[PDB]
Amino acid sequence: DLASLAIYSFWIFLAGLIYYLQTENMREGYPLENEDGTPAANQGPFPLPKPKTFILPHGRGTLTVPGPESEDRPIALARTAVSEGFPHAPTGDPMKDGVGPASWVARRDLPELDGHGHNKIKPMKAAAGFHVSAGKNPIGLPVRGCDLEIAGKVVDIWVDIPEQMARFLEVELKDGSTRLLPMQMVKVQSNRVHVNALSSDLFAGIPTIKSPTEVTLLEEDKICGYVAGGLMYAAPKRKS
Amino acid sequence: AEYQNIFSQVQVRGPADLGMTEDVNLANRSGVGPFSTLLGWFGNAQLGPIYLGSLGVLSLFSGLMWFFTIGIWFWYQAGWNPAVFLRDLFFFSLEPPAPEYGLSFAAPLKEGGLWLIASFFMFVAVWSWWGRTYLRAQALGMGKHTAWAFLSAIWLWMVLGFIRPILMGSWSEAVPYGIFSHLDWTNNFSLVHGNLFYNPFHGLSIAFLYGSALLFAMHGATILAVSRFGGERELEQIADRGTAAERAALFWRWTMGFNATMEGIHRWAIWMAVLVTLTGGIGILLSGTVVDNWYVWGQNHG
Amino acid sequence: ALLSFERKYRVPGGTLVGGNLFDFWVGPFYVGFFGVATFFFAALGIILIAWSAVLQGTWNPQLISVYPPALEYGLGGAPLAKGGLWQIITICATGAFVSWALREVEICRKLGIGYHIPFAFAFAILAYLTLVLFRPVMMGAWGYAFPYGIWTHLDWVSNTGYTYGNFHYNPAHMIAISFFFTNALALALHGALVLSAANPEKGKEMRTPDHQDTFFRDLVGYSIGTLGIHRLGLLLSLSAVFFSALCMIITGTIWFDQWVDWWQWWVKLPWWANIPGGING
Ligand code: BCL
Ligand code: BCL
Ligand code: BCL
Ligand SMILES: CC[C@H]1c2cc3[nH]c4c(c3C)C(=O)[C@H](C(=O)OC)c4c3nc(cc4[nH]c(cc(n2)[C@@H]1C)c(C(C)=O)c4C)[C@@H](C)[C@@H]3CCC(=O)OC/C=C(\C)CCC[C@@H](C)CCC[C@H](C)CCCC(C)C
Ligand SMILES: CC[C@H]1c2cc3[nH]c4c(c3C)C(=O)[C@H](C(=O)OC)c4c3nc(cc4[nH]c(cc(n2)[C@@H]1C)c(C(C)=O)c4C)[C@@H](C)[C@@H]3CCC(=O)OC/C=C(\C)CCC[C@H](C)CCC[C@H](C)CCCC(C)C
Ligand SMILES: COC(C)(C)C(=O)C/C=C(\C)CC/C=C(\C)CC/C=C(\C)CCCC/C(C)=C/CC[C@H](C)CC/C=C(\C)CCC=C(C)C
Ligand SMILES: CCCCCCCCCCCC[N+](C)(C)[O-]
Ligand SMILES: CCCCCCCCCCCC[N+](C)(C)[O-]
Ligand SMILES: [Fe+3]
Repeated sequence: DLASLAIYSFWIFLAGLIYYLQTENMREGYPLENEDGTPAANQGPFPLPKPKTFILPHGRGTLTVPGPESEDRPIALARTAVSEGFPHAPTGDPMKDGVGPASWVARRDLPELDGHGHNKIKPMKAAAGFHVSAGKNPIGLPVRGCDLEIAGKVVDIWVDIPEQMARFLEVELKDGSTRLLPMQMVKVQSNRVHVNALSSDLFAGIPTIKSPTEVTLLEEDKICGYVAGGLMYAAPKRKS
Repeated sequence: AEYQNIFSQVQVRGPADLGMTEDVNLANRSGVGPFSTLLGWFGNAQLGPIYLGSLGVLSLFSGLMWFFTIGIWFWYQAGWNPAVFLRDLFFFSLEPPAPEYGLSFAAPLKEGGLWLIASFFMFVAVWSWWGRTYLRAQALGMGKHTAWAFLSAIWLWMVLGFIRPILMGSWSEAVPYGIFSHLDWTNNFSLVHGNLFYNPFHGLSIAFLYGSALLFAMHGATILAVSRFGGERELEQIADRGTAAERAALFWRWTMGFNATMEGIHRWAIWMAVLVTLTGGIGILLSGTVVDNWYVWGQNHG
Repeated sequence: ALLSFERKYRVPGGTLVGGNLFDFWVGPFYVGFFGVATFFFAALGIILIAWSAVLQGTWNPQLISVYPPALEYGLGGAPLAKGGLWQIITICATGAFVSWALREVEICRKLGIGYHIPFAFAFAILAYLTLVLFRPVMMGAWGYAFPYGIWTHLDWVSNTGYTYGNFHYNPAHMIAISFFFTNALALALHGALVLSAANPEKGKEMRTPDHQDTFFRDLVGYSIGTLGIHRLGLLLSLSAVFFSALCMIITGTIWFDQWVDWWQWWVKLPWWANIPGGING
């Protein structure tokens, strides 16, 4: 009957749909590889989808996926076993090298632009008409690392103009240079800003930005990467 | 403890954002509204502006007419007494015409006519608002996802109070406007058709509902888990994969064996939610038009 | 075996239990100590389930059903064929679930992300525990739990419901449903919004998040924003399930009568209780 028809029909629809859904999520990081980077033998039942090309605003070109994949940065890792499936140990300083939970991707070295073609993110000093409207203004508060030692002082807030949001705290270190600190990895308190991931001694290692009034996708990744990695690698310095 | 990013710990404000302009008739957009610092702790603090336009007004006017046409009926039931009105608010009900009138538009007002008026108002209200979702997107050069997604919802509503009443031969088969009354109608609709738990569309529909919660839980917690690498900035991540997208995909690959991309995850999304009322609509449509009792149907498959 | 960008992430560490012992992968999958735990609990449970199936004398999945002990057994142990098997199986499920959560934690650490996902999952786990542990205890027999079978479980739902009238009147049930509906609505929108920006009209440039924010203010006069909608989703979801637990944990414990009748409280407020007319006067 009709009902039987409809339901049998639907289970068929649903199956080609999953198939679709699945092949679309195969647009990045495919095809699969062996730990040595050579193409892996068994890529699953699903074919790579036919490529699609994105037209990036503000004449920043196009992006076609799937496409040629490459890390475009050295990886300082060495195998710890003779068969597949085991960890790869950092061969240096994982933090300094950017592997592990400290990994960063070679994103473009251009900043994210808003709808108008202006830098999406800005130090608040250069963002005409922005102010802390609620909560504790961090600016001026010392910054404490997981080792409970003071590392610097907030000397500005880098805001996201189109979404009117605090993205990073800029921090002034003992030598007078500054670093960005992701907003998402610090606790703003009444008399201090506490950073659990990094011990005071690692703040200097936080990668620097080439221009003082801009951050690029590459530098966001290298920074967030680094600060995140502290959680696992600063661990010996963290007390509480 | 570590910061979780469920609530902002510092609010920043700037000049009211009047938004992108593209092909939008700026003459129709309103003025910026105030800013809720309340809202500001969760998401955006800025209210407005909003785009009015012809369809917005028609929609918005029919919308109120519907609501009011029901409202006066409730008052008439309450003996115009504000006390009764409050006491009995969920008990009042605007019911469709008796099965006697069939698909007739001639039912007396106290006997079903008022229900038709209200519905007519809702019909126009809803469709105009649909056209509104479409146009608003066109005027910014955007995909029409939202209008099509919306259409799914519309499907189930179309079926409940219009398509099924018409295929059954009478408006009396439609849903009454009322809080407790539309609950009862639902409960009763299952009893009559032999328990909707045997309607395999119903069962499918529940799977996608349950799933929507499962997924929006998964997606939300993930993006928050990697917002420490600017995860929420999904458009740029699509355009240039960040570590965020990577850690996201990998956490899931390592847990359950496969994974999404940042554009990908959102296709899972729109389809999981859209299938709820899509399947739903179908389950109800066959109910009583082709299948009288899902248990009996369940025994044979035919 | 690895995604084109996976290797630099596959470093040692992050394990909660047992150091480097189980710190490794199997194909795409991460094992970890809890990798093993869940496997063991999952193996055992499925076994017991098959064992129930022979005692039942059917291999057909639409028929198989493992029932809790009957009320007469209260919160004591019961013979295998008479309810023990379900009790173990329930222990094993719990073992599986919790372990699966803790593995998520272990993966979280290795990758350096937040714990929001393990977090949200614990709500699912807590809803399940409500229906097979918290409610039966409080009620006083394993027998109030739902059976493990594809349709028999739908039956428990239907019977348990109709016991208190039309369950629709359970007030926390009303609230729990509003989230389920709301969440789906919001998942519908979010997905649609991002896709429409990433896949504009033919030949146009990728829209921007400014476009997302504008599209919605134009539509309903407000936009919760890209960080917001993700906070929103997590919340609606967790809330739906939170209220779902609540509506059950109260049902049969502190309220055992018809749910519709509980509304008489409102209608019988002395200030309008006796005023004539309307529906209730
Ligand atoms: C929480 C609310 C009620 C209840 C009310 C209902 C109602 C009402 C319905 C279901 C439906 C289903 N229920 Mg139930 N269900 C409950 C508790 C459970 C439990 C549990 C351990 O707590 C589980 C595992 C299930 C599982 C299931 C599926 C068989 C089915 C589709 C659900 C779905 O899409 O979810 C979304 C999740 C996903 C898409 C992720 C993938 C889920 C897959 C499908 C899990 C299948 C597991 C199953 C085959 C058993 C495997 C166990 C062993 C390892 C073999 N229910 C409680 C008692 N359930 C629907 C149905 O059609 O089945 C008859 C239906 O109509
Ligand atoms: C006793 C009750 C019966 C039963 C009878 C029914 C009936 C009858 C129906 C459902 C339906 C549904 N049931 Mg059932 N169901 C039962 C038990 C269950 C159980 C359970 C036991 O755990 C669950 C989980 C469900 C779950 C569900 C949903 C999956 C499904 C509706 C999806 C939806 O989101 O529509 C919500 C969305 C809409 C209604 C779309 C409407 C969109 C419109 C356009 C909104 C306009 C707004 C308006 C103009 C006002 C404006 C707003 C103001 C400005 C604020 N049922 C039992 C067996 N169920 C529906 C279905 O699809 O079944 C197959 C349905 O018709
Ligand atoms: C006749 C039926 C009654 C009624 C009786 C009941 C009863 C009784 C119950 C509900 C419950 C619920 N009802 Mg009701 N309800 C009715 C009608 C409805 C309709 C409606 C449109 O009419 C709606 C929308 C709902 C909706 C809902 C939800 C609020 C809730 C179910 C979801 C949930 O609890 O998640 C909770 C989620 C879980 C339990 C899932 C847990 C999953 C676990 C942690 C992991 C699964 C792993 C699995 C084994 C994996 C397999 C391995 C494979 C690899 C996949 N009801 C009518 C009036 N309703 C249920 C509830 O609130 O429970 C607390 C419940 O018990
Ligand atoms: C795919 C399935 C899900 C879905 C999707 C969906 N719904 C949608 C969309 C989509 C994709 C839209 O684009 C469209 C939308 O514009 O949302 C923002 C819509 C929408 N879904 C809505 C509701 C809705 N959707 C529901 C369900 C669902 N929608 C599904 C679960 C439900 C239910 C019953 O679960 C409801 C109630 C609307 C918010 C919106 C469609 C708006 C519309 O058509 O308006 C027409 C008429 C008016 C303008 C009426 C206004 C009259 C009011 C002023 C009266 C009430 C006054 C009241 C007392 C006010 C106070 C409220 C307080 C909280 C402050
Ligand atoms: C809290 C909000 C919602 C939510 C969230 C949620 N679910 C989650 C997560 C999150 C955040 C995960 O991270 C985790 C996941 O990895 O997803 C891919 C998970 C998950 N949610 C799942 C299912 C699921 N979630 C559900 C519900 C929900 N999940 C909510 C609505 C439902 C239902 C019925 O609504 C189901 C069916 C799994 C796909 C996955 C967890 C997988 C897992 O725990 O693996 C360990 C266990 C096994 C491999 C099998 C164990 C076998 C048992 C020992 C025996 C079988 C006993 C069982 C009781 C029989 C039941 C029979 C039925 C017919 C009744
Ligand atoms: C404060 O008092 C005043 C008077 C000021 C008020 O305004 C108060 C007002 C309230 C008390 C209002 C309360 C309103 C509610 C309780 C409403 C509840 C509504 C629902 C629960 C609706 C549920 C389901 C509705 C459904 C499925 C409707 C479907 C409608 C249609 C598909 C429309 C079909 C069209 C019809 C039959 C006519 C078509 C005719 C043509 C010519 C095309
Ligand atoms: C978006 C893809 C995920 C879809 C989930 C498919 C599994 C649902 C199984 C429901 C069992 C249903 N049925 C028809 C017997 O009632
Ligand atoms: C109901 C949800 C079911 C999810 C559908 C299962 C998709 C499995 C995809 C496996 C992909 C294999 N691969 C390529 C990663 O090795
Ligand atoms: Fe998203």
